[PDB]
Amino acid sequence: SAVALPRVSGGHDEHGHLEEFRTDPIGLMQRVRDELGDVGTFQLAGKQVVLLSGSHANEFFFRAGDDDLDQAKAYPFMTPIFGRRKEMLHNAALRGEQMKGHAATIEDQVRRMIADWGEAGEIDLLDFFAELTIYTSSATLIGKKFRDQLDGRFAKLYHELERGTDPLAYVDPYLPIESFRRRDEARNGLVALVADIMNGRIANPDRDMLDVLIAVKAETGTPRFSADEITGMFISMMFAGHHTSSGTASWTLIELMRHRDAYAAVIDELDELYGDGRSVSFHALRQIPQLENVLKETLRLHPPLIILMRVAKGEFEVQGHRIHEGDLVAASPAISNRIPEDFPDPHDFVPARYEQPRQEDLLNRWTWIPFGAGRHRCVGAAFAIMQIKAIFSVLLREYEFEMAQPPESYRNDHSKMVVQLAQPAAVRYRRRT
Ligand code: HEM
Repeated sequence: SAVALPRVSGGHDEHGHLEEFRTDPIGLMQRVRDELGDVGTFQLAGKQVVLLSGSHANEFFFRAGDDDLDQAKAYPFMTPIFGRRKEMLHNAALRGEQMKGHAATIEDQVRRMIADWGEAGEIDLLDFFAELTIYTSSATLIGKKFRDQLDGRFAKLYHELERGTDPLAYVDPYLPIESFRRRDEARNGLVALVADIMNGRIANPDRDMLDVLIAVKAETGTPRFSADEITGMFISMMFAGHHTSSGTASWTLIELMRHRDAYAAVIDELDELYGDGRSVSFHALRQIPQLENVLKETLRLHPPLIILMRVAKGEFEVQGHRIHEGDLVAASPAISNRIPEDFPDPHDFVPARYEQPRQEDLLNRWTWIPFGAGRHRCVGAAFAIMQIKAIFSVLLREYEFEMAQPPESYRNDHSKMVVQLAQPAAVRYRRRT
C-alpha cells in the first residue's frame, strides 16, 4: 500500500543490480541519474538503495544527523576487516600542531622508497604508492619505530584485506568465496607480523603506540591486549587513509603526465617555492597553487570513494519521494563531481576551475564531494592534501616521469567496494638535471 520509488532499468540478475554494481558501478549510478533524476533506486541483493544526486538531494544527505541517516551499519564488508572510537583512532595524529612533523616523516618515507631507483628505471604505480602509503600511514599514525620493523609483507597483506570488500558482502560478509577467504587469511598474516614484532621487542627493548599497548597489564600481571586486538586496532587506524591516499597519489601523477602543460607549471612552481630554502615540512603546510589545483581536479575526476552509504533511521521526503526506515541511502562523488551544469566540460581535466576567479570546488558545496561534505566530511582531508604536497615536492624535484603505456590504459578496478588502481600502471622515471 506504499508508493514504490522509481527504479533504474536492468537488474534482472540473481541479486538484482548487485552483479552490475560489481562490474560497472559508475555506469549503473549514472543510469540511475539519467533515467530517474535526483532520486532513484537500484537493488543490491535484498537491499534497496536510494541513490541521491544533485545539489538539493546531496544537501539533505550530507546535512542529515546521525539519527536520521546512520553510517555505522552501512559498510558490512568492514566488520571482518577490523575484527566515539572514530575520534580516538584518528584525531590524535590529525592535530594541526603535529602536521609539521608528519610532513617531515612523509618526506623521509618517500626518499627511502626511491633510495634504490638510480638514474633511471620503471615502476608500477599501484605497487609503489600502495607500499609507500603503508609506510607513511604506519610511521605517522603508529610510530617511526614500528614502521622500521615493517617491510613489503605488511603492504601485500593489507592489500589483500582491501580486496576482500566484494559487494557480495551486502549479502553476507562471510560467504565462502575466494576473496573473503584470502581476506581472512591475510588478516591472520597481519596478526602474526605484529606478534613477531611484539616478541622481538620483549627480548631486546623512541617508544611508540605499540610499546604503550604492550606495557598495559590487567591485574594478574598478564598482558591486557593480545596480538589480535592490537592488530585490529592498527588496521582500523590505517584504513580510511590508505587506499584513498594511495589511489589519489597514483592519479595525481597520471594526470600530470597526461597533461604536460600542468606538469611543467607545477615543476616551475616547486622550483621557485623551494628557492627560499625552507623544508618540505614547511611548504607542505602552505600554498603550492598549481599542484593543489591539479590535486583538486584529480580528485573531482577520480574520487577514491565513488559511493557513500547510510541506513535510513526514519521516514524522510526528498523531492516528493519518500525514504523509509531501513532504506539504504547513498550519494555518489563519482557521479556528482561530473554534473555538467555544475562543472563545465565535466570530463575534461581543468585545474583552472579552482583558481581564485572560478573556485568551482567552493561554489558547488554539495556536488564537489571527493571528501564528502557536512558533518561527515573527511576528517583527514587537510592531512591527505599535505601528504600529496609532501610526496610530490620530493618526487617531482628528484625525478621526471613518463607513461610507459597508452595514456588511456590507466584505469581503476571497480570490482570491490574499495577502489584500486588497475594493473599494469607502468611508469618510467629518470633523474632530473
Ligand atoms: C585525498 C585522500 C582522501 C579522500 C578522497 C577521502 C575521502 C573521504 C570521504 C568521501 C569520506 C566520507 C565517507 C562517508 O560519508 O561515508 C571520508 C571519511 C573519512 N575519512 Fe577520508 N579521505 C581521504 C584521506 C583520509 C585520510 C588520510 C584519513 C586519515 C586521517 C581519512 C580519514 C577519514 C575518516 C576518519 C572518515 C570518517 C569521518 C566521519 O565519520 O565523520 N581520510 N574520507
